[PDB]
Amino acid sequence: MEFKDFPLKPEILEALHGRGLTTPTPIQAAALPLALEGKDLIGQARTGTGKTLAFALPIAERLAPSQERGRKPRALVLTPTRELALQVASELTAVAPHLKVVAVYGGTGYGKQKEALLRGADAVVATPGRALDYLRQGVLDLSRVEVAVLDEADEMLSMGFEEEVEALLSATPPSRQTLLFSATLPSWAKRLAERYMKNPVLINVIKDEPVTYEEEAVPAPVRGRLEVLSDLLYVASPDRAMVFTRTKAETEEIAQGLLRLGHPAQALHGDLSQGERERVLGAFRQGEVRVLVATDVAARGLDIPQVDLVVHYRLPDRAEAYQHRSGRTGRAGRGGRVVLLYGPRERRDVEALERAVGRRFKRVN
Ligand SMILES: Nc1ncnc2c1ncn2[C@@H]1O[C@H](COP(=O)(O)O)[C@@H](O)[C@H]1O
Ligand code: NA
Ligand code: NA
Repeated sequence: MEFKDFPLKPEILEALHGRGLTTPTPIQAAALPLALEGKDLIGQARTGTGKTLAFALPIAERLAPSQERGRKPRALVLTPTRELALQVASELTAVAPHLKVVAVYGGTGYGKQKEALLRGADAVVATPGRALDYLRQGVLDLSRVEVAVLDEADEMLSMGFEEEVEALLSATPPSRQTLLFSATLPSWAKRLAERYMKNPVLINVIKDEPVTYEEEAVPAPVRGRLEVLSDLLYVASPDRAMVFTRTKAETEEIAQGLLRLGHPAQALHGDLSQGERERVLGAFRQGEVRVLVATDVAARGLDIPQVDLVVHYRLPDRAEAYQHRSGRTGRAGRGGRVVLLYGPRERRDVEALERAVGRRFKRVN
């Protein structure tokens, strides 16, 4: 079905078509029928899936225009970062020209956002900390919210916003539509689905997502590869990074090496107990650990957070392994980056990978 085939108001369709948007992405095609009818859903998606429009369109269609001075918002979208709040606010503004969208975030003054809220708003796109400040001030009123969106729930959890998110949702009416989007579903997300949502349908598009990350094949010697990795990590300065290697022993050697060189790194391998694995992934999610060095076996699962950089320390054996590793990159609206380290010997190994993947990697020449 094209967008014109969905039940959308004439102005909304015209806005889509003006931007050359005609055909829903998979998450949009699956979510729209439920979302347009005000039902709750969990959208398990990563990068470049079009999840923003999957909630912006229902907000646009469900909310009628209002010119009431000082009006309270009827939609709340919560995002983990200022960067994402700005991108989402921008998209919602273009999808719904009839709604006043207000972006709310910290790092700046309180004055301009306060004035905008007081003037009247239809939708608020906010980081949870600043939204909560305005709520307690009495500036942001959420009693008329009809749609609440949690965009990247697992990352809000990682930024320490869990209690803020729950407070904000509790300030909205219980008849609200709730839409939750997240790459992973940790315990806190499942608690939300249970206590803050109404039997949401889960739609998981992980297996049908476009490649959004930058890929670079980097020639690197076997000897002293650790220093090469460490310098790359300092230069790139990712908030979270995952480094893949072949064996358990390697994950230990590398994690310990990176720790010695100043990186908060930990090994993730198959011989850890569930306690050990839970603590590692928990520390990773929380930011206490920022580099995870893992084997392919240990990284299988839904409990692994998205990262900003994936490094292939050894080459993957197969295209399947390459994609499983590399798909972990990209969070918070950013496409992320993948680096394949390869030695003097492995040129054809890389070419075979490219052939199998059906995609050429950028050569650092
Ligand atoms: N139906 C669509 N057709 C083509 N591109 C889209 C569509 N929906 C969203 N996009 C774009 O896909 C990118 C990824 O969106 P998101 O996954 O929401 O960050 C953004 O640049 C969107 O503008
Ligand atoms: Na239509
Ligand atoms: Na992607």
